[PDB]
Amino acid sequence: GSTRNGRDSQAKRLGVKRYEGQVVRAGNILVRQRGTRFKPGKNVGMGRDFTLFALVDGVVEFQDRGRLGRYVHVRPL
Amino acid sequence: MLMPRRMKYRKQQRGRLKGATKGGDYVAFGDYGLVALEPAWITAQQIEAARVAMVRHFRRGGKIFIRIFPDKPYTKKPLEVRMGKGKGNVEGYVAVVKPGRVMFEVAGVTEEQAMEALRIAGHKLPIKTKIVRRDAYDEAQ
Amino acid sequence: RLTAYERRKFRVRNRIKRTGRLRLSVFRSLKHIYAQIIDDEKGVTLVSASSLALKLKGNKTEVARQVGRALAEKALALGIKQVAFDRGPYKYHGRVKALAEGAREGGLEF
Amino acid sequence: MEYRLKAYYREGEKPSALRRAGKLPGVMYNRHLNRKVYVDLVEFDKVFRQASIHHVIVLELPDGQSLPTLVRQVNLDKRRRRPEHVDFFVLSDEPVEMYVPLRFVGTPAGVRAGGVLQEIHRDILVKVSPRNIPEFIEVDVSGLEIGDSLHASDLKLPPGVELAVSPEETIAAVVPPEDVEKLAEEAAAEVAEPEVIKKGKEE
RNA sequence: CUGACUGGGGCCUGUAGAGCACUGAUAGGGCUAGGGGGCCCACCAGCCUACCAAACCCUGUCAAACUCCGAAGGGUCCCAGGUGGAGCCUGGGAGUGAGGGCGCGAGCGAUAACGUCCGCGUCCGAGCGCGGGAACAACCGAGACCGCCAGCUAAGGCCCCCAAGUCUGGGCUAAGUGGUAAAGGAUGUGGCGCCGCGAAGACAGCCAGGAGGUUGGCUUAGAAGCAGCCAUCCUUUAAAGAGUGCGUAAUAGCUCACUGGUCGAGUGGCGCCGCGCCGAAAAUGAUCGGGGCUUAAGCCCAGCGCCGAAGCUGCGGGUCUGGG
RNA sequence: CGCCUCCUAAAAGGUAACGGAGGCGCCCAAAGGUCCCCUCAGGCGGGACGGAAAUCCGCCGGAGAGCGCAAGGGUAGAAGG
RNA sequence: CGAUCAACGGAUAAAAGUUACCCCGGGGAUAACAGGCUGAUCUCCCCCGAGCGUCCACAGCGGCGGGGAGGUUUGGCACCUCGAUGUCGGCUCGUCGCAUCCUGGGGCUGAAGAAGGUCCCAAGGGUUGGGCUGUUCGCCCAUUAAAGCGGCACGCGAGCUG
RNA sequence: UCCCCCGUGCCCAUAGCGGCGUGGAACCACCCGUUCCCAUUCCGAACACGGAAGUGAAACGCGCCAGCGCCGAUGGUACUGGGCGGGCGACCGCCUGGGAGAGUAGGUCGGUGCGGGGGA
Ligand SMILES: CC(=O)[C@H]1O[C@@H](OC2=CCC(/C=C(\C)C(=O)N[C@@H]3[C@H](O)[C@@H](O)[C@H]4OCO[C@H]4[C@@H]3O)=CC2=O)[C@@H](O)[C@@H]1O
Ligand SMILES: NC(=[NH2+])NCCC[C@H](N)C(=O)O
Ligand SMILES: [Mg+2]
Ligand SMILES: [Mg+2]
Ligand SMILES: [Mg+2]
Ligand SMILES: [Mg+2]
Ligand SMILES: [Mg+2]
Ligand SMILES: [Mg+2]
Ligand SMILES: [Mg+2]
Ligand SMILES: [Mg+2]
Ligand SMILES: [Mg+2]
Ligand SMILES: [Mg+2]
Ligand SMILES: [Mg+2]
Ligand SMILES: [Mg+2]
Ligand SMILES: [Mg+2]
Ligand SMILES: [Mg+2]
Ligand SMILES: [Mg+2]
Ligand SMILES: [Mg+2]
Ligand SMILES: [Mg+2]
Ligand SMILES: [Mg+2]
Ligand SMILES: [Mg+2]
Ligand SMILES: [Mg+2]
Ligand SMILES: [Mg+2]
Ligand SMILES: [Mg+2]
Ligand SMILES: [Mg+2]
Ligand SMILES: [Mg+2]
Ligand SMILES: [Mg+2]
Ligand SMILES: [Mg+2]
Ligand SMILES: [Mg+2]
Ligand SMILES: [Mg+2]
Ligand SMILES: [Mg+2]
Ligand SMILES: [Mg+2]
Ligand SMILES: [Mg+2]
Ligand SMILES: [Mg+2]
Ligand SMILES: [Mg+2]
Ligand SMILES: [Mg+2]
Ligand SMILES: [Mg+2]
Ligand SMILES: [Mg+2]
Ligand SMILES: [Mg+2]
Ligand SMILES: [Mg+2]
Ligand SMILES: [Mg+2]
Ligand SMILES: [Mg+2]
Ligand SMILES: [Mg+2]
Ligand SMILES: [Mg+2]
Ligand SMILES: [Mg+2]
Ligand SMILES: [Mg+2]
Ligand SMILES: [Mg+2]
Ligand SMILES: [Mg+2]
Ligand SMILES: [Mg+2]
Ligand SMILES: [Mg+2]
Ligand SMILES: [Mg+2]
Ligand SMILES: [Mg+2]
Ligand SMILES: [Mg+2]
Ligand SMILES: [Mg+2]
Ligand SMILES: [Mg+2]
Ligand SMILES: [Mg+2]
Ligand SMILES: [Mg+2]
Ligand SMILES: [Mg+2]
Ligand SMILES: [Mg+2]
Ligand SMILES: [Mg+2]
Ligand SMILES: [Mg+2]
Ligand SMILES: [Mg+2]
Ligand SMILES: [Mg+2]
Ligand SMILES: [Mg+2]
Ligand SMILES: [Mg+2]
Ligand SMILES: [Mg+2]
Ligand SMILES: [Mg+2]
Ligand SMILES: [Mg+2]
Ligand SMILES: [Mg+2]
Ligand SMILES: [Mg+2]
Ligand SMILES: [Mg+2]
Ligand SMILES: [Mg+2]
Ligand SMILES: [Mg+2]
Ligand SMILES: [Mg+2]
Ligand SMILES: [Mg+2]
Ligand SMILES: [Mg+2]
Ligand SMILES: [Mg+2]
Ligand SMILES: [Mg+2]
Ligand SMILES: [Mg+2]
Ligand SMILES: [Mg+2]
Ligand SMILES: [Mg+2]
Ligand SMILES: [Mg+2]
Ligand SMILES: [Mg+2]
Ligand SMILES: [Mg+2]
Ligand SMILES: [Mg+2]
Ligand SMILES: [Mg+2]
Ligand SMILES: [Mg+2]
Ligand SMILES: [Mg+2]
Ligand SMILES: [Mg+2]
Ligand SMILES: [Mg+2]
Ligand SMILES: [Mg+2]
Ligand SMILES: [Mg+2]
Ligand SMILES: [Mg+2]
Ligand SMILES: [Mg+2]
Ligand SMILES: [Mg+2]
Ligand SMILES: [Mg+2]
Ligand SMILES: [Mg+2]
Ligand SMILES: [Mg+2]
Ligand SMILES: [Mg+2]
Ligand SMILES: [Mg+2]
Ligand SMILES: [Mg+2]
Ligand SMILES: [Mg+2]
Ligand SMILES: [Mg+2]
Ligand SMILES: [Mg+2]
Ligand SMILES: [Mg+2]
Ligand SMILES: [Mg+2]
Ligand SMILES: [Mg+2]
Ligand SMILES: [Mg+2]
Ligand SMILES: [Mg+2]
Ligand SMILES: [Mg+2]
Ligand SMILES: [Mg+2]
Ligand SMILES: [Mg+2]
Ligand SMILES: [Mg+2]
Ligand SMILES: [Mg+2]
Ligand SMILES: [Mg+2]
Ligand SMILES: [Mg+2]
Ligand SMILES: [Mg+2]
Ligand SMILES: [Mg+2]
Ligand SMILES: [Mg+2]
Ligand SMILES: [Mg+2]
Ligand SMILES: [Mg+2]
Ligand SMILES: [Mg+2]
Ligand SMILES: [Mg+2]
Ligand SMILES: [Mg+2]
Ligand SMILES: [Mg+2]
Ligand SMILES: [Mg+2]
Ligand SMILES: [Mg+2]
Ligand SMILES: [Mg+2]
Ligand SMILES: [Mg+2]
Ligand SMILES: [Mg+2]
Ligand SMILES: [Mg+2]
Ligand SMILES: [Mg+2]
Ligand SMILES: [Mg+2]
Ligand SMILES: [Mg+2]
Ligand SMILES: [Mg+2]
Ligand SMILES: [Mg+2]
Ligand SMILES: [Mg+2]
Ligand SMILES: [Mg+2]
Ligand SMILES: [Mg+2]
Ligand SMILES: [Mg+2]
Ligand SMILES: [Mg+2]
Ligand SMILES: [Mg+2]
Ligand SMILES: [Mg+2]
Ligand SMILES: [Mg+2]
Ligand SMILES: [Mg+2]
Ligand SMILES: [Mg+2]
Ligand SMILES: [Mg+2]
Ligand SMILES: [Mg+2]
Ligand SMILES: [Mg+2]
Ligand SMILES: [Mg+2]
Ligand SMILES: [Mg+2]
Ligand SMILES: [Mg+2]
Ligand SMILES: [Mg+2]
Ligand SMILES: [Mg+2]
Ligand SMILES: [Mg+2]
Ligand SMILES: [Mg+2]
Ligand SMILES: [Mg+2]
Ligand SMILES: [Mg+2]
Ligand SMILES: [Mg+2]
Ligand SMILES: [Mg+2]
Ligand SMILES: [Mg+2]
Ligand SMILES: [Mg+2]
Ligand SMILES: [Mg+2]
Ligand SMILES: [Mg+2]
Ligand SMILES: [Mg+2]
Ligand SMILES: [Mg+2]
Ligand SMILES: [Mg+2]
Ligand SMILES: [Mg+2]
Ligand SMILES: [Mg+2]
Ligand SMILES: [Mg+2]
Ligand SMILES: [Mg+2]
Ligand SMILES: [Mg+2]
Ligand SMILES: [Mg+2]
Ligand SMILES: [Mg+2]
Ligand SMILES: [Mg+2]
Ligand SMILES: [Mg+2]
Ligand SMILES: [Mg+2]
Ligand SMILES: [Mg+2]
Ligand SMILES: [Mg+2]
Ligand SMILES: [Mg+2]
Ligand SMILES: [Mg+2]
Ligand SMILES: [Mg+2]
Ligand SMILES: [Mg+2]
Ligand SMILES: [Mg+2]
Ligand SMILES: [Mg+2]
Ligand SMILES: [Mg+2]
Ligand SMILES: [Mg+2]
Ligand SMILES: [Mg+2]
Ligand SMILES: [Mg+2]
Ligand SMILES: [Mg+2]
Ligand SMILES: [Mg+2]
Ligand SMILES: [Mg+2]
Ligand SMILES: [Mg+2]
Ligand SMILES: [Mg+2]
Ligand SMILES: [Mg+2]
Ligand SMILES: [Mg+2]
Ligand SMILES: [Mg+2]
Ligand SMILES: [Mg+2]
Ligand SMILES: [Mg+2]
Ligand SMILES: [Mg+2]
Ligand SMILES: [Mg+2]
Ligand SMILES: [Mg+2]
Ligand SMILES: [Mg+2]
Ligand SMILES: [Mg+2]
Ligand SMILES: [Mg+2]
Ligand SMILES: [Mg+2]
Ligand SMILES: [Mg+2]
Ligand SMILES: [Mg+2]
Ligand SMILES: [Mg+2]
Ligand SMILES: [Mg+2]
Ligand SMILES: [Mg+2]
Ligand SMILES: [Mg+2]
Ligand SMILES: [Mg+2]
Ligand SMILES: [Mg+2]
Ligand SMILES: [Mg+2]
Ligand SMILES: [Mg+2]
Ligand SMILES: [Mg+2]
Ligand SMILES: [Mg+2]
Ligand SMILES: [Mg+2]
Ligand SMILES: [Mg+2]
Ligand SMILES: [Mg+2]
Ligand SMILES: [Mg+2]
Ligand SMILES: [Mg+2]
Ligand SMILES: [Mg+2]
Ligand SMILES: [Mg+2]
Ligand SMILES: [Mg+2]
Ligand SMILES: [Mg+2]
Ligand SMILES: [Mg+2]
Ligand SMILES: [Mg+2]
Ligand SMILES: [Mg+2]
Ligand SMILES: [Mg+2]
Ligand SMILES: [Mg+2]
Ligand SMILES: [Mg+2]
Ligand SMILES: [Mg+2]
Ligand SMILES: [Mg+2]
Ligand SMILES: [Mg+2]
Ligand SMILES: [Mg+2]
Ligand SMILES: [Mg+2]
Repeated sequence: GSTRNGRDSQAKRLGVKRYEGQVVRAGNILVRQRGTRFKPGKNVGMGRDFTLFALVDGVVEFQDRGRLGRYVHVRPL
Repeated sequence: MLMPRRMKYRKQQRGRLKGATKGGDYVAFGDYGLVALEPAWITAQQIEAARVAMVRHFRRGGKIFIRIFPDKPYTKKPLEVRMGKGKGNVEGYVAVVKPGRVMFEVAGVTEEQAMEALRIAGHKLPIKTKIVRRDAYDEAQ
Repeated sequence: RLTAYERRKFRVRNRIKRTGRLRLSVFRSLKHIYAQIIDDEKGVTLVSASSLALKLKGNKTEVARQVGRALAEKALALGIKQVAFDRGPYKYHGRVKALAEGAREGGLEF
Repeated sequence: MEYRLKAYYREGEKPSALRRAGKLPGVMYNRHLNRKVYVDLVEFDKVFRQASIHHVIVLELPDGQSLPTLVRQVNLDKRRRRPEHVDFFVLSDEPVEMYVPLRFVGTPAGVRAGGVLQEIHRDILVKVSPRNIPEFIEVDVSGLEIGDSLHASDLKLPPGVELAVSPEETIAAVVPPEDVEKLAEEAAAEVAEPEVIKKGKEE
């Protein structure tokens, strides 16, 4: 009587970090994600681990472009 | 007797039994059906008992449709062990069944034969049942 | 099902538009060469130049160069200086190259 | 034949109130109209068991209209096994897809041999004119043994009616009977335990 | 003035449900590779399959680690309401880091535990203070500053113990059911639907008849309608199944479906709903809390009144906080 | 007994049990940077040795292949060659 | 740069056993007894009617399956008791339940009679002596109307034994 | 400001597959060549250059067709936030607000911005 399971890894706290309409500053992280569930749009960069982050001060805007994917933009103020 | 030929996972969590049946609620093949009136995990042994009792009543003739399949592995710990030390071992297989499911249908047989075979079959099951005949409501689904 | 032609065009152009410059798009037919400077933010063309619109003459490479100078002269007049070159499906070479070299002679900045 | 059924109009009455007053909620539609109706449940049941989705039901609306319909859909309370709602599809002069009963004439030779006639299809989907609905479509099954079959390609269709299913769709089969002589084989039968699909490095 | 909570607006989500398009499962049928088996061949082919059966399709389904779908909600930001023993910032002092019951959602367990492990909520803990629940931390009612021989209510109650109705109207139950249980069984009772069969005389009772092929066919060791089958066909008729049940080792015999006469109006079979009956055996003396209750003092539906707490109100007082 | 992936996990995040399943303790001098070009698996048909599958040709085939290794997410308008 | 400091936030640079010769501080925060909750297992009773019984499902039986009751078994759990709730068996003394061993009353029988079988009612009384073993139990000897089975902290050690 | 074509975007299949039909003046393509620039793990197929005899066969564009694919109500239901009841339980109901998925009726052989060449 013994279990060969019992393992699991720490949760990674993924997901969107700033929702549409939120005021962000340049460098603010907007999305933590595995792969390109969201794609960087206007004024949004993407780091080696697919993290989306704002390139300028402004306002977050989401856009669903169908087969082109979902995008995150930052509209400057 | 009935059980999956293969499976992705050896053991399933238990789940719930709320609600009317999800589908299988109309007669689809034969002339008469046996409908579940209450929820249960019907075992494979019970399905086979209901089946054998129906072919035994018919002796030679008719056709039995079994419309439930036991794909759910049933687990039990070895006798006298304490709680813990992992999930029990698979000891059998059950078909989840909720009120309104047509478990069995029969065809190619007289009304008296079907009413009686389905009645005996019902006595082998751990739930209340009801015998039904194909309607236009069935045909419209 | 996309062609190697369409993938090439999508590939080089996605990279261009990511930089956010007004893009110098070049279409090369068997006979002619065409250019237009496009604002992808508004989806609007700012200025054009064609061998067909200029009814230009002989050698395709020397024609392409001259429509490049032609696009530049009209571009600077509107205030356009910096631009990103969009070879689309074509190699940076020959007629396309000539049009690029002709646009640079007119002071288009790229 | 051709049946008649009184219907009535409804607006804001909650369906549960109508059903507790013994009325059956329904809807009435085609490309031109869409109206919320109800029919007396006891009366509707008398017609529907005769006229299935096969035969025309003419609704006598209280405004004096009389519309010819097919029942397009019957929603059943899965628990109580009772109708809870009806779609009446109001017919036009144009053709229509619909289900025509099958009549299995003849006794199969396999059925004489001990077999069972499995009536896989009891109706058949068909484009036809409303002025043109046959009462049924006869099929000869007297030549089927165990285990032969018939398909919708073998269907002799009356005038003006055309298949709306793949002619390879099977419609009847004569299968072997249940047999006690099989039981002992099946009792002493052995079934090796289920295989679990291998995961990880083991695949 | 930023708070909990709330209104509007935007964005994020993959559960409930459902579905089968993916990953797997899956019964049957169709179609059809490959096998099995059967004819026919070793001259290498060919055909037959009520055999196992891949792929595909059709019908019908299943899944925490499946999803073509997908809510209610939840989270977050903005604008607004919100002045609260709200919120934010800095610092002083802690205690706690054994929880527990209950409701809902899961896992484990056995669709066990006053079981166990998380989640949301709640109460007890610390409200073993108060009313109800016979008694009883956490169920229902309700947050006890003090005093009153004043008033209104809450849950729960109003025949007596016991404060207030032996209150009113309609129905059900006869089991003391109410006042602990299941498959299942039943001419219990009441209310509904649905067939039929009947004054072209039904059902019940009484009255006859119920018959030749036929001691029949698989058949011998009996199988003669009624030990199992691969059968139900005639004939004389008002009517009659080579047969419902009983009987024989066989036979016969009774008697059914069955037709005629007799009376003279109902009769047989279903299905559904309400309330009851059985199924119901455990250990000191019994009992619904007791007494006792039957057009209830039980149950269902609809009402009017009252009783009922430390809740609320009236009156008087204390203290702290805020405002004068 | 630390670490990773999925589920349990109640559609934000997080969430336990000696609950259900798998993996890591490496590797790559290119398997890294950039520029340029290219597009799969699979099915059918055709082709010496050559086969279910070697390599060739044609047609269909949006992604079921591939991406060093678990699982998941992502991905050809490339992260694949 | 040197960590399977992998017990992976890593006590030392450096470490295994035994105690029935044991001791202290604590815990009913946690086991062994008994109780409790539960009832898987256990014991008993039913439903279904395959099939047995020459014939005949139900005299006596009851495939495969299905529903319960009890709380005497083995356990699960860890709720009072670890500033102590003494344990098996016997003896003594009873008392209760009834799923009845006998005696009384019955129905069915594949009941001729006699003797049985099976079920129902019934707890008033009764239910032996001995060999073996610590035994409970069980086997055996000789009888008997019968040699019942369970509960009472596996009844009873401020009653005895040990 | 209308019709055709050529570039280039946006919506993200109501835009796709398939079948048929259509167009070469213009434009586009195939085409004619491989000297030259450049090119093939072989091949001027591709990429590329110089051309202008031909053909709209291929491709592209533009039409028509609903067999497939795609979209898809209304109505009803499942489920449910909040509020209540019932059952020993497995579970079952009521109120209020919200409300699918499947399926049915039906829809669809695209719509639109900007520039350029041509036509009226
Ligand atoms: C005695 C004490 O000092 C304290 O302990 C508590 O009591 C008890 C503790 C343990 C106990 C029984 C144990 C350990 C046992 O293992 N018992 C089994 C079996 O169950 C038993 O019946 C016998 O079977 C044959 O041999 C025995 C067999 O060893 C009995 C007690 O009464 C407490 O109340 C007392 O104060
Ligand atoms: N409005 C709601 N959220 N209803 C929830 C329904 C759940 C409840 N148990 C019922 O079946 O009625
Ligand atoms: Mg292990
Ligand atoms: Mg685990
Ligand atoms: Mg670990
Ligand atoms: Mg974590
Ligand atoms: Mg965790
Ligand atoms: Mg995780
Ligand atoms: Mg997110
Ligand atoms: Mg980077
Ligand atoms: Mg990277
Ligand atoms: Mg927007
Ligand atoms: Mg934007
Ligand atoms: Mg569970
Ligand atoms: Mg079970
Ligand atoms: Mg289990
Ligand atoms: Mg143990
Ligand atoms: Mg476990
Ligand atoms: Mg288990
Ligand atoms: Mg089992
Ligand atoms: Mg079901
Ligand atoms: Mg049953
Ligand atoms: Mg369906
Ligand atoms: Mg009805
Ligand atoms: Mg404010
Ligand atoms: Mg705020
Ligand atoms: Mg706020
Ligand atoms: Mg709000
Ligand atoms: Mg679900
Ligand atoms: Mg599937
Ligand atoms: Mg489908
Ligand atoms: Mg499920
Ligand atoms: Mg499902
Ligand atoms: Mg899941
Ligand atoms: Mg799911
Ligand atoms: Mg949808
Ligand atoms: Mg929302
Ligand atoms: Mg959540
Ligand atoms: Mg919200
Ligand atoms: Mg919040
Ligand atoms: Mg919001
Ligand atoms: Mg405000
Ligand atoms: Mg406070
Ligand atoms: Mg506070
Ligand atoms: Mg303040
Ligand atoms: Mg402080
Ligand atoms: Mg202080
Ligand atoms: Mg201090
Ligand atoms: Mg502490
Ligand atoms: Mg501390
Ligand atoms: Mg601690
Ligand atoms: Mg703790
Ligand atoms: Mg604790
Ligand atoms: Mg806790
Ligand atoms: Mg704990
Ligand atoms: Mg709880
Ligand atoms: Mg809880
Ligand atoms: Mg509840
Ligand atoms: Mg529940
Ligand atoms: Mg729960
Ligand atoms: Mg869970
Ligand atoms: Mg149970
Ligand atoms: Mg607990
Ligand atoms: Mg519990
Ligand atoms: Mg639990
Ligand atoms: Mg709690
Ligand atoms: Mg405490
Ligand atoms: Mg309280
Ligand atoms: Mg409190
Ligand atoms: Mg209290
Ligand atoms: Mg208390
Ligand atoms: Mg008190
Ligand atoms: Mg109290
Ligand atoms: Mg009280
Ligand atoms: Mg009291
Ligand atoms: Mg209490
Ligand atoms: Mg308590
Ligand atoms: Mg107070
Ligand atoms: Mg009052
Ligand atoms: Mg009240
Ligand atoms: Mg009282
Ligand atoms: Mg009084
Ligand atoms: Mg009253
Ligand atoms: Mg009265
Ligand atoms: Mg009684
Ligand atoms: Mg009573
Ligand atoms: Mg009683
Ligand atoms: Mg009952
Ligand atoms: Mg019952
Ligand atoms: Mg009755
Ligand atoms: Mg009744
Ligand atoms: Mg015979
Ligand atoms: Mg005779
Ligand atoms: Mg009883
Ligand atoms: Mg009354
Ligand atoms: Mg009072
Ligand atoms: Mg008072
Ligand atoms: Mg007060
Ligand atoms: Mg005062
Ligand atoms: Mg104060
Ligand atoms: Mg850590
Ligand atoms: Mg999670
Ligand atoms: Mg989750
Ligand atoms: Mg989550
Ligand atoms: Mg966080
Ligand atoms: Mg462990
Ligand atoms: Mg490992
Ligand atoms: Mg290289
Ligand atoms: Mg290929
Ligand atoms: Mg080949
Ligand atoms: Mg060859
Ligand atoms: Mg080959
Ligand atoms: Mg892949
Ligand atoms: Mg691997
Ligand atoms: Mg070192
Ligand atoms: Mg390890
Ligand atoms: Mg450590
Ligand atoms: Mg160490
Ligand atoms: Mg480490
Ligand atoms: Mg150290
Ligand atoms: Mg050290
Ligand atoms: Mg050292
Ligand atoms: Mg050491
Ligand atoms: Mg050490
Ligand atoms: Mg030592
Ligand atoms: Mg010793
Ligand atoms: Mg020793
Ligand atoms: Mg010694
Ligand atoms: Mg000594
Ligand atoms: Mg000593
Ligand atoms: Mg010694
Ligand atoms: Mg010592
Ligand atoms: Mg000590
Ligand atoms: Mg100490
Ligand atoms: Mg001590
Ligand atoms: Mg204890
Ligand atoms: Mg501890
Ligand atoms: Mg203990
Ligand atoms: Mg203990
Ligand atoms: Mg113990
Ligand atoms: Mg123990
Ligand atoms: Mg023990
Ligand atoms: Mg004890
Ligand atoms: Mg114990
Ligand atoms: Mg005790
Ligand atoms: Mg006790
Ligand atoms: Mg208990
Ligand atoms: Mg029990
Ligand atoms: Mg029990
Ligand atoms: Mg048991
Ligand atoms: Mg019983
Ligand atoms: Mg029986
Ligand atoms: Mg026999
Ligand atoms: Mg007999
Ligand atoms: Mg028999
Ligand atoms: Mg019996
Ligand atoms: Mg048995
Ligand atoms: Mg059971
Ligand atoms: Mg049992
Ligand atoms: Mg006990
Ligand atoms: Mg006990
Ligand atoms: Mg235990
Ligand atoms: Mg115990
Ligand atoms: Mg234990
Ligand atoms: Mg304990
Ligand atoms: Mg304890
Ligand atoms: Mg505990
Ligand atoms: Mg103790
Ligand atoms: Mg003391
Ligand atoms: Mg003491
Ligand atoms: Mg003491
Ligand atoms: Mg013992
Ligand atoms: Mg005794
Ligand atoms: Mg008795
Ligand atoms: Mg006696
Ligand atoms: Mg006697
Ligand atoms: Mg006698
Ligand atoms: Mg005798
Ligand atoms: Mg005798
Ligand atoms: Mg007797
Ligand atoms: Mg009896
Ligand atoms: Mg009796
Ligand atoms: Mg007695
Ligand atoms: Mg006595
Ligand atoms: Mg006695
Ligand atoms: Mg002696
Ligand atoms: Mg002696
Ligand atoms: Mg002795
Ligand atoms: Mg002895
Ligand atoms: Mg001795
Ligand atoms: Mg012994
Ligand atoms: Mg022996
Ligand atoms: Mg004697
Ligand atoms: Mg005797
Ligand atoms: Mg003796
Ligand atoms: Mg005892
Ligand atoms: Mg005991
Ligand atoms: Mg014991
Ligand atoms: Mg004792
Ligand atoms: Mg004893
Ligand atoms: Mg004692
Ligand atoms: Mg002593
Ligand atoms: Mg003793
Ligand atoms: Mg004593
Ligand atoms: Mg004592
Ligand atoms: Mg004493
Ligand atoms: Mg004592
Ligand atoms: Mg002694
Ligand atoms: Mg001794
Ligand atoms: Mg265009
Ligand atoms: Mg635009
Ligand atoms: Mg086309
Ligand atoms: Mg043409
Ligand atoms: Mg064309
Ligand atoms: Mg031309
Ligand atoms: Mg021409
Ligand atoms: Mg050369
Ligand atoms: Mg040259
Ligand atoms: Mg060439
Ligand atoms: Mg070319
Ligand atoms: Mg030329
Ligand atoms: Mg053409
Ligand atoms: Mg092209
Ligand atoms: Mg059209
Ligand atoms: Mg959509
Ligand atoms: Mg739809
Ligand atoms: Mg709707
Ligand atoms: Mg609710
Ligand atoms: Mg509901
Ligand atoms: Mg609602
Ligand atoms: Mg609503
Ligand atoms: Mg939904
Ligand atoms: Mg929909
Ligand atoms: Mg289309
Ligand atoms: Mg366009
Ligand atoms: Mg344009
Ligand atoms: Mg234009
Ligand atoms: Mg124009």
